[PDB]
Amino acid sequence: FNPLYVMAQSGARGNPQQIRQLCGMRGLMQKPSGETFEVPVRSSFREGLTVLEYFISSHGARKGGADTALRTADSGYLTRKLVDVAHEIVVREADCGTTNYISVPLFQMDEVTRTLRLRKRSDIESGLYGRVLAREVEALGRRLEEGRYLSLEDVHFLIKAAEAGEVREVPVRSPLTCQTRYGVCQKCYGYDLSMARPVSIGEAVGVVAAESIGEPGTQLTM
Amino acid sequence: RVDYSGRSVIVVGPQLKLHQCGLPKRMALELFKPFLLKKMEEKAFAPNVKAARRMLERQRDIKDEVWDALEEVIHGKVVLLNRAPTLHRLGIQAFQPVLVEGQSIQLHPLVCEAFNADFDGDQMAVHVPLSSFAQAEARIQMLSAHNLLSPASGEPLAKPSRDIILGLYY
Amino acid sequence: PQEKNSLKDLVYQAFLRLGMEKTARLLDALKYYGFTLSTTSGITIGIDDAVIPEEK
Amino acid sequence: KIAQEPVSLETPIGDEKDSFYGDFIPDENLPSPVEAAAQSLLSEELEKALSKLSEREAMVLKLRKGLIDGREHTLEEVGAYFGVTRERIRQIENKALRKLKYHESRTRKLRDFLE
Amino acid sequence: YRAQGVKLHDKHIEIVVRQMLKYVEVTDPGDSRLLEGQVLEKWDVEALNERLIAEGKVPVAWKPLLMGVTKSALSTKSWLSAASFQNTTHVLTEAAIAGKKDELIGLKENVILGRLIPAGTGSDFVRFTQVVDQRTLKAIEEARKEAVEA
Amino acid sequence: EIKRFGRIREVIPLPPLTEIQVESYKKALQADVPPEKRENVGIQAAFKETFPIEEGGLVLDFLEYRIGDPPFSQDECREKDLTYQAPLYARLQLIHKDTGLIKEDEVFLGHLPLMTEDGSFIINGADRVIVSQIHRSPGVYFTPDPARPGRYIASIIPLPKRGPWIDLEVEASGVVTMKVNKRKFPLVLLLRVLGYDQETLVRELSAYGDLVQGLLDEAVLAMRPEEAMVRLFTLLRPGDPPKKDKALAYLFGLLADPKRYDLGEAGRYKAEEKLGVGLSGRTLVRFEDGEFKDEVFLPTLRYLFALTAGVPGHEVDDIDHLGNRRIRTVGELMADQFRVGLARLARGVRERMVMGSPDTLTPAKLVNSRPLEAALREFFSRSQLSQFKDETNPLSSLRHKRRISALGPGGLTRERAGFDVRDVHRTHYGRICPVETPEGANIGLITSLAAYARVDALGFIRTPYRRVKNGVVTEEVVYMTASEEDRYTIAQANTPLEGDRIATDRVVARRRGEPVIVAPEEVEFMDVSPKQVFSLNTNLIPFLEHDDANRALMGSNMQTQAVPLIRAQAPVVMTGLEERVVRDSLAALYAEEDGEVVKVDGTRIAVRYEDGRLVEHPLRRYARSNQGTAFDQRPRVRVGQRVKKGDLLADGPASEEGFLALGQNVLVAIMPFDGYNFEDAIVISEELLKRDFYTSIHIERYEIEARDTKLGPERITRDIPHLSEAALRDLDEEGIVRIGAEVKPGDILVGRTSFKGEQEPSPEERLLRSIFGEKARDVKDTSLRVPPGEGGIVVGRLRLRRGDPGVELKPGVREVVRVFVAQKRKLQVGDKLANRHGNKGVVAKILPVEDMPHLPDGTPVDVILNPLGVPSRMNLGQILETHLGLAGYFLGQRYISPVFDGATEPEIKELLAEAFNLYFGKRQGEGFGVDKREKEVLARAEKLGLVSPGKSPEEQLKELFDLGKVVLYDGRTGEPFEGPIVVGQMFIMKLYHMVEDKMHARSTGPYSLITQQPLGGKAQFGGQRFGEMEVWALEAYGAAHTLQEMLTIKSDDIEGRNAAYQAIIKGEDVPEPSVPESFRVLVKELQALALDVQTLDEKDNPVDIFEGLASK
Amino acid sequence: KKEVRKVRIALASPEKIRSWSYGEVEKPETINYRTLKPERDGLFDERIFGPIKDYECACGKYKRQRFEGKVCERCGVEVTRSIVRRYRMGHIELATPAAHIWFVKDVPSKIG
Amino acid sequence: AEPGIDKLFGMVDSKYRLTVVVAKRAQQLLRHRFKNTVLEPEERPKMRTLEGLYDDPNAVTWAMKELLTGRLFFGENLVPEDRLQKEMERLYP
Ligand SMILES: [Mg+2]
Ligand SMILES: [Zn+2]
Ligand SMILES: [Zn+2]
Repeated sequence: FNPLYVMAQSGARGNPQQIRQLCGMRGLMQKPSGETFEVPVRSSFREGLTVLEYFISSHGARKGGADTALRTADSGYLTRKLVDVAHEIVVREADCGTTNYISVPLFQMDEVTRTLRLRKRSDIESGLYGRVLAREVEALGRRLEEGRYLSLEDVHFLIKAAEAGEVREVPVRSPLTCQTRYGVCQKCYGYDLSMARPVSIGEAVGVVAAESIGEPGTQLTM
Repeated sequence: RVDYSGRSVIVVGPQLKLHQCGLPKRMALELFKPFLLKKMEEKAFAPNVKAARRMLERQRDIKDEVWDALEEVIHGKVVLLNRAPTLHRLGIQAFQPVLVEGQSIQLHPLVCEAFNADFDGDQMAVHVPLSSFAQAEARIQMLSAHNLLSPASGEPLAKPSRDIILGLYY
Repeated sequence: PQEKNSLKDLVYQAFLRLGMEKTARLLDALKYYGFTLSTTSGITIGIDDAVIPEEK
Repeated sequence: KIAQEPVSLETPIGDEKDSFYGDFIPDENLPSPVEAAAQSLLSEELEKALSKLSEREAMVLKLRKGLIDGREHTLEEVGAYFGVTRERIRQIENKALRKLKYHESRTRKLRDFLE
Repeated sequence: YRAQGVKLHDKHIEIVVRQMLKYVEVTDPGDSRLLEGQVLEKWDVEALNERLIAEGKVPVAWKPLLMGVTKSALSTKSWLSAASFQNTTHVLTEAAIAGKKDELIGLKENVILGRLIPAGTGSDFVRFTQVVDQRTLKAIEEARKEAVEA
Repeated sequence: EIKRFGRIREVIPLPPLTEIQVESYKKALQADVPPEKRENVGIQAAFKETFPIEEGGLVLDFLEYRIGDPPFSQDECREKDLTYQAPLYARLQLIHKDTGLIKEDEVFLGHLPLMTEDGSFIINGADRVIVSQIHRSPGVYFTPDPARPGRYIASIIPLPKRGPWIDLEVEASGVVTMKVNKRKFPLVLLLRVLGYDQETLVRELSAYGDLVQGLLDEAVLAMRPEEAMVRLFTLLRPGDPPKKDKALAYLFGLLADPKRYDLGEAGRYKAEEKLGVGLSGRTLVRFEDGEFKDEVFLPTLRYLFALTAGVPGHEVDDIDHLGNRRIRTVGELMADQFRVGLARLARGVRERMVMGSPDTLTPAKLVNSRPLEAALREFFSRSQLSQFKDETNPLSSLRHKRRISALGPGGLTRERAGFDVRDVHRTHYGRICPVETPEGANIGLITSLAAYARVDALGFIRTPYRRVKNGVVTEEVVYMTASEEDRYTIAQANTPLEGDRIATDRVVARRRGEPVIVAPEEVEFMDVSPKQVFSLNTNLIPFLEHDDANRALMGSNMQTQAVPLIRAQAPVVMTGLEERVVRDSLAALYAEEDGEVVKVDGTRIAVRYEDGRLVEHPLRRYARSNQGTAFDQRPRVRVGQRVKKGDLLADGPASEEGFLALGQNVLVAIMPFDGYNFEDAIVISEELLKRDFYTSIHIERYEIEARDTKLGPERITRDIPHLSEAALRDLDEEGIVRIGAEVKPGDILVGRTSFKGEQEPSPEERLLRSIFGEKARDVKDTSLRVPPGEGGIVVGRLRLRRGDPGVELKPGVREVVRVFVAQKRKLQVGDKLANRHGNKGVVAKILPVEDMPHLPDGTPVDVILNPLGVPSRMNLGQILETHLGLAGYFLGQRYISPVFDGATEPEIKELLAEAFNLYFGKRQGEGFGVDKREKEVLARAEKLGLVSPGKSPEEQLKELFDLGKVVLYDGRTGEPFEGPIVVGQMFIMKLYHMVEDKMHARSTGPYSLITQQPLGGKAQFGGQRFGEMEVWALEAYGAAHTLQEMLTIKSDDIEGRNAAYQAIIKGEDVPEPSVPESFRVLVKELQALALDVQTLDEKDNPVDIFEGLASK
Repeated sequence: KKEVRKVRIALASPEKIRSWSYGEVEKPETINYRTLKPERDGLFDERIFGPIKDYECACGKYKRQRFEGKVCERCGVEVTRSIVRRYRMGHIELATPAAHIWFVKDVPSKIG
Repeated sequence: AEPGIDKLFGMVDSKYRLTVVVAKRAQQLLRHRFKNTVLEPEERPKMRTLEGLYDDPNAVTWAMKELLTGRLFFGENLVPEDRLQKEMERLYP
């Protein structure tokens, strides 16, 4: 029932490393050259840090800060670029009339780790959710229809079937294969992720895409 | 840069609902001024538009009449709230004028995560759509209450946060 | 016990099944209740609330 | 005072790279929406406050004001157009003025625009 | 993105990528007016080849040309788009030299123009939608039968 | 009662904190120093380097220079809006070589600004400060090639404007090339006139083998000095024909010239002690007997080629090392620009000689003021290093003065700064504060000087270290530079001492910033105090050891933004540096000698000193600052008590009894409250507004200018044509507002009438004019009316009219009228509050005293901060401040807890135990037991195990109390909070940002002339900028008409916004716009580029957006 | 009157430039040092670019909306809105022809 | 908020169609001063005011409830535009 642990577990506030710095050792530090220091900082914040520890940790710290700032700049950069390239992409036709598609694999392969492994659920959702089935799918004694919009439940079912090993590939209509002129069309695109239903015509998905990729642009350090 | 616009530092909205924000009184008076001129034209007190405008400009005589009239033009209409930097489309969301004392704009706690807003002195902007067409666009597809799931992810954006999680977990 | 992921799947399931308005209501309800209960809990942070393992 | 030079409109303001000197200059040459609306309401309200007069005196007034061709028709000109003497025109306009004094003393619609 | 812990759907990235490789380099122009190595859009050469097959002529062979998002957007049909982006001088020069006509298909050129944006409610699909009520509908419903009698 | 903690006792006091600016500008002036005995450095260095000049057969010369007395004092210059400056008179003797004519004659120079006692100047009636600059020290250095991984490139370099950069780089042919001013040429070709040939370059030169042959070119070695002089003059300066004398003069001015090329004295010394050689002057080469002789190039090529061989003793220099970096202080900069202007003046003199009458000319006719005047004017007004002083509080100006910037002219800029100059080097330790720095694109660039850090004559920052001999510490404190520190091994200030000598066998030490555990036998030095490792603001954070670096940074930066309060109080727990902060800030009045107070009142504190003299100290009361924060001095002394020397008389805005008072001490409860504290928002008890806590005074000043326009003269008068009686009330005589009058937004501060441009009234207009019969009169009303959102009371009154003494007003302008307006600002919803630990916040709704989480004695808390802000930002210092604040509130004493020598957990716990004994003891002394609700909370705390089971409620409440947590009752219910909640005294700060200033909205205002866009900012009554990203947002939504209104009607479209405002006024729906009107500007601009812009139609036909306008 | 669905950009011939031109600016002044009126042939000249005041000519002979489009006989100022000074373009006839620096300096130089 | 928004979404394929519909309907209502309404006195969206409970002046809301009823017909090329507006003014002064 401790406040720190509770805020951590519930997802209210704080991460294991912050709690690590607030309870256990603050860890090992990195000198400006980039090679890690030979001696640790021992005591946590609540124990208090000696002058030296604080100094080295300040090297690392300000390094981090400069990183974040330059990174917001570059985020604005990339965002504007993407917006400029994808702006013309808009839902126009309900059906562009193409038989072309892409097959999304449910299994990746860790190299030198040999055996094919089932892709983590979030990735599979990231490629399958909202998608329209290119062609018929047969798994687990049930069938999935042509031109069906896959819901979350449908994706989880396809995962269950992938574990069941009847499907290693998911045929799906994609913007990539879409024949729509100066943009993409409905079924080739998918659900409108905000409303969890088939995308409304006239939706400009290029700008939406550009922003969608753009916002995360400020969170990449590690 | 645009006419019919403003900005202020932000304050949490705990009593307020999702489709609402706390748009302050003075800011609203200046923002909606033409509408207020017409509503003062219809509702007695001054003969015409000019009398209303001259009334409002000199001598801040503001009286319950003009405030209730302000809430007469306000009702049902929504305004757009903006937080810089604008990354998502969710960086701009529709909310309602609610006349409140104090110079700070009140914002809903759930949509903060969408604007990437904390109150350290962060500031937000207010724009008012004029035409009934634009108003329709604002209340229908641009409304905060109507936008929940993240268009980027497909997982719901407007979300319980901090204290809320703490209590439900609790 | 309810937490971020659980509450999230709750909200999404509610959106997918019930509807938009019902979910807005649900959200604000969880807001009011969550806040009031957070107040009632009296959850606070002292210096000894960051307890050290004796093994350190 | 003559010797001094003009200032470059592009002269930087503050340490900011986003601002010039010239774009801080307002336009007084161009009527503001409030001003156009003000002139509109003035012309309209004056038009309605004019209509309660006799036809002739109103016509005379708007001949004097420039409400017709924009120019200013004196005395004799008005007398020449309506076929009467100029003095009569004078008395006519004075009378008009005072009648407007009454009705405006009532409605208070035109009591503004007094700046 | 997944390494960082940020989850986003593949659709967006796919759209951007399709915009990246959208260009083609011409090899053996065949019977067309094209020249070797001339760069143009996918759908354009596709259509041209369709018509050429229908016309009983030799189609145009080509190769997939993928470029960075910057140059991809820089090579776009709309000159206002490329002008507003960056490298304004080069664009404008090539543009005016060729005397290219912007058809205002994209949204941001219309944004420059201050014209109703081709997307959203301004989409040509939903913007011509008409709205009537029963009584007015019946009035104008009589309007059609009184025209033939006059 | 005030309690001190920690065992570390600083043997040396903090040196004067304003000393960098004051002393540096002192050395560059030498005012009291006689013109005879002066130091030849700074301004006199400029004089001696610009003189004598000879070029008929005139010979000038200098003699002395004289500082004038200021024509106006500080205050006068400030309220006249004139730079504070004094005339500088150079005494300069003119001679004739051939004639023998001596006309000595004094002369003028210009006006030189004087630095005040605080260390800031005044330019144009505005207090400004010149920040210290950081660049790399002069000398020569060696770094590995960016292009070639296998070798080391060489670099030679002097002071800026003192001559060009030099690079010795081996190109990969095997041949060598030199680069100065962007160009290429072999070294031998330069060895040239320096008296070297094939043999002299192969003689010693090879310990090498392979490295000798890449140097030699026989074609160049064949030709001898003046020929290859012509050659290098042909290469390096292609513009003029390759003359021999031109080559001689030019390349003499490039290198051998002591004036034109000045290599730093520090660079002279360092380069002399690096290459293993010695140097006569500061010049790269010497011009002697008509031939050039080598100084620099030979030993630096020696060291270059040696290091590249791999021979021991030679190594690559560290670029970011502070031993290779120096500080430009204010005096050196001022003298630099001074000598530039002096050079321009030299050229003026040189132009004026060759005309007129070369026989008789006084130096008065030969010399002009403007070159130096405009040079200094340009440096003080324009230059980036010169910026607006921070007057928000005393500590603001103090830190602003101690600030070190890498930016500015001669330095670096935002773009070329990577992780190189932004990072923290090993040697930043006792010199540059590792934490304090802006949280912006400027991180790592602009930093602050450390507390004990000092800048010597050579510009090298040095820091105090106590020498220790065989475990025994010496009272001798040595100031050591970066390299000097690098040589020795230094212990730590917290190392255990047993009465002046070392105790432990394992001592914490360092060799060149590398932590090492080592014995007392080999330690030659020790830190004076941990305080020297941080800046001033950082040193004001108690328990800094428990706070993360980021939030510490934020803490200091926010301490800078501090606004003074009326009741403002010094923190309960302090680090002890606050006193010296208020002292060296010079915002407080002290006793200069021993004496007695003979009077007080709020104007003059008079003291009769022991020396017999009666000296009164005038008190500044409510003086407007730069940011508007009031500067006030409240005397604390009784009449008739004898003061010591240096003793306090009157406080400052930010001072309490000689202690720094930034914010106030309030009672904080850490807990969630109804989601009002959500996201670091701050609930506040309304009680603060009752006690006038966090109430600040802000004076804003407005000015107005009566001119003579060609139309007619402007005039300040009470008479205004259409003005009603009631609006003219406080205007008493000349049309100026009286003193002590409340001014509402829209009210007239001062009246003014300017003749309108003569034009007709419109037909309708003149119809109106006739109807009311009110004479259309002449002049129109220009009067100054206080801007919206602003208002207050009138204190100050100033009128400067021309034709009157003491004031010279610019041409065309009759009189300027200026009014001080002071405002009383209580804490409002939306205002900003923060602590010393870097916890930001906005005021989110205030709460009535009725419902508050209170104590069993009925004492309500003053804030209710949110705990959720704590674990992410990782600042635990505020927690400790809250605990000690609780103990301090109860036992009624304050604390001093220095940085890194602090109070500890057991100490604080003990104080909590004592305070609890007093508190609960007083509870039972008043005849009360333990409340039932408390038994409930104690029970549920026992189940979760916050208290030991089996112990009585007294002992459990005791165990809970020292934890900082007490029982709290909800003022709304009366029921206790389920869990215990930490409460106590926290030091919290009202900052600069307020809703009062930052709330603005606009409907229809002024528009720009070029394009019809509305103006920016609040001051201009501007509209909000809608960015491209926001356009992308609207497009993403798919709102077409919203985006349309944004792009047309509501922004710049003339007919659109007009017809729209018309429609809303008449109650319609706004029409569809047409032309954005900025787009038409775009079209015609494109046409100005001779590009035909055709706007076509559905069928490829011209559509003219200019309607009957440009058609022709 | 008609919709604008298309915008093109091309090279403006000298003839087109002269067609746009309401006159040549001969004299390199701006305004008189005192009267602050546009100089005779100067850059700000009303005789070509149009009047500073709506419908009011320079001399002040034709004063009203009544007269429209008629050139005044002294100043040569067209009676019309004062807004035309934003649109109407002038020109400078060059003695010896010169090149537009764009088609020269552009990365793939066009004339080159 | 705007109740029935889910059903409103269900009424049309693309949302922007709905937005266009509500916009134009609110336009008609503002034009004719709420006399072209298909609503009934009980269904009229009443704004609460101390002076009295009046008709909500907001046309958007009116259009929302109006389309929520279903008495409204919408579509492309439904009726000639000219005759539409013509008799639209013919019915209501
Ligand atoms: Mg913030
Ligand atoms: Zn498709
Ligand atoms: Zn004329």
